[PDB]
Amino acid sequence: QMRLPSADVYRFAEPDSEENIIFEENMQPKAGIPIIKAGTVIKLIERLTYHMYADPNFVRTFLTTYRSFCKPQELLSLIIERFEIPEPESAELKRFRKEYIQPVQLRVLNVCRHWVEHHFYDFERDAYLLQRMEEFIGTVRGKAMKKWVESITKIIQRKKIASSPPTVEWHISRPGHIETFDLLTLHPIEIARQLTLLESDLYRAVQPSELVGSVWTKEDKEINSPNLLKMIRHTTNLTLWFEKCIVETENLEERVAVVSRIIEILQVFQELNNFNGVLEVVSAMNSSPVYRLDHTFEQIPSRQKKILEEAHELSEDHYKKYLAKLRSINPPCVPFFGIYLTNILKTEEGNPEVLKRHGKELINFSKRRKVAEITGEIQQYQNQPYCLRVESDIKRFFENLNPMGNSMEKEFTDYLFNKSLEIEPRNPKPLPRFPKKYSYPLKSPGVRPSNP
Amino acid sequence: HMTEYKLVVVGAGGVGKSALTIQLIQNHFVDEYDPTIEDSYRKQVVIDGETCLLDILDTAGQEEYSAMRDQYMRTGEGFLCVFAINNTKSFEDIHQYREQIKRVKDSDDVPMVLVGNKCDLAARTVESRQAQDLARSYGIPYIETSAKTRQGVEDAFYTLVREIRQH
Ligand SMILES: Brc1ccc(CN2CCCC2)cc1
Ligand SMILES: Brc1ccc2cc[nH]c2c1
Repeated sequence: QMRLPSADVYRFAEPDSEENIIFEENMQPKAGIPIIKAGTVIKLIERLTYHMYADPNFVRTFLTTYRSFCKPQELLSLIIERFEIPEPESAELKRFRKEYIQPVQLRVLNVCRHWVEHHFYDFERDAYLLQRMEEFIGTVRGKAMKKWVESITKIIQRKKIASSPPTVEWHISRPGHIETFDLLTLHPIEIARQLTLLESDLYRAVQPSELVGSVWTKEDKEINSPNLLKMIRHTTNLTLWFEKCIVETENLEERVAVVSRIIEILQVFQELNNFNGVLEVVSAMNSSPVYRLDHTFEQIPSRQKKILEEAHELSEDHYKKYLAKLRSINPPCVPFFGIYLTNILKTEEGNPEVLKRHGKELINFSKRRKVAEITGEIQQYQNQPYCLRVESDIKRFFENLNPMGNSMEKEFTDYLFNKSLEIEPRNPKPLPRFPKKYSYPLKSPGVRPSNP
Repeated sequence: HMTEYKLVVVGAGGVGKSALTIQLIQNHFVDEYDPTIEDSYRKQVVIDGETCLLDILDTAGQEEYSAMRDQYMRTGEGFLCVFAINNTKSFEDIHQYREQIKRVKDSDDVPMVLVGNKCDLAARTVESRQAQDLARSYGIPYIETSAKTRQGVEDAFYTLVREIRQH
């Protein structure tokens, strides 16, 4: 057993106890390291830079979630304090330098490296935090550390700077004829592909900084969760566009064609593993103005009814089937973000920030690990892109969709419902007839590609 | 087979509406919650002597997916319409939620309760009499709950089951 300095000269030398650190009964599966349940910030910083072993999962978890219990400015100070190890008050001293000082000092530099590499937003948002980090990194001397100091400096400067896919499908609208682009004129395969690309990019731009601390639900959500909000708004927008397409097609035969085409787009979203796209369609079909359109549903081909019913069933029983299906597939995919949002919020709200042991407050770290596990799952689906070519005009059409126009939510929502009542009145009012609005053929080109 | 009641929690986001269900499900002396399992949204209870199962849907965090409300609401037999006693906008939003439930269920009489939640130690802006008058205009019960103490939580849910049984 080694001789570490006094707690009066070095706070991280204080021994472990029930009053400053507690563990879970299990160990890290692949590493054999104990799982920290809670501890004081001093003890969490000690274990973040432990001398006996490296702890990458704890470092990653810590750096993703520490802001709920410690400020960036306070963490930097704590790690600068950790690095400045005093010699205790020879054989004993030479062992202390090789078994405690060199390992700990290398561990703080590794934390510095991970911080700047994966969580640079703390430095972007506080230029003094970066000034202090460079001051610290500039004071670090040693041949062992020159390698790690140089690599950090390279990351800071980099951060301060800032086979064949298938053939694009065309139906009635021809390339460049953006004025005619619509639900029934664009090829259903290409709608689904171009929407999958938009929705994949939106999904991939959401960072853990927008999710940790449930900040997308708070007063400053527009500042802190902009990419997430753009993603949800695209989704909401597409659902409303589908509902609008349906209820604004007053002629029954044409409305059946519209619904049937949306089911084809859904079928292609299923092929592409775009679960956000799938649920955009299911949400439109389950909306009040669409769900009540029984005369339209009855006229839908039996194969398309079953396609829709199975998609609808993915949401039943708290997304039981959706969850099973997401686990079974491999990337690329576009998950539905909402489940993660509810899980992160409930983890944060349903667990205390602190645990108390013998009257002493311990930061509840397990709560944070649980949140970092959810953000890690989000990230595992953000690495792989799709092998699909972008069509800049179709992409721009879907980016600029605005079914609501200048109307507010309620006004538009009521207009959709009143259109529903008009086109298919409540029983016993008989079904009226309405004139056709489309001057092009309603027949679909199908969901199988046109060329090999 | 015992009766299963499919309950839906609705209300404004950002005002701790999730505490209602979390406090119900988690044992009165347990604070370790995992929302990623079945037992987190299902609870076997005895109400007025009759044992039953409560399946509770709370989509807290998904408020911006506004076009998914109808889908989520149609899953329910009974609704808890939640507002925060310190957020007047969340109270004023209730009328919209109720009207949407009525449209989704296609009924003027849907089993429903109004829940005023005390989510923190910030100042109350909605007096109990305001909420009691609103609940009376809708013809439904009003229950106040405390997020810190668990007071009123069981009463809110049990009252809703009674509203379904007496429908
Ligand atoms: Br278009 C359309 C119209 C109606 C519905 C909902 N129905 C409820 C029972 C069968 C489907 C979906 C799509
Ligand atoms: Br969307 C939808 C909702 C319910 C059912 C039942 C059969 N097909 C469905 C589609």
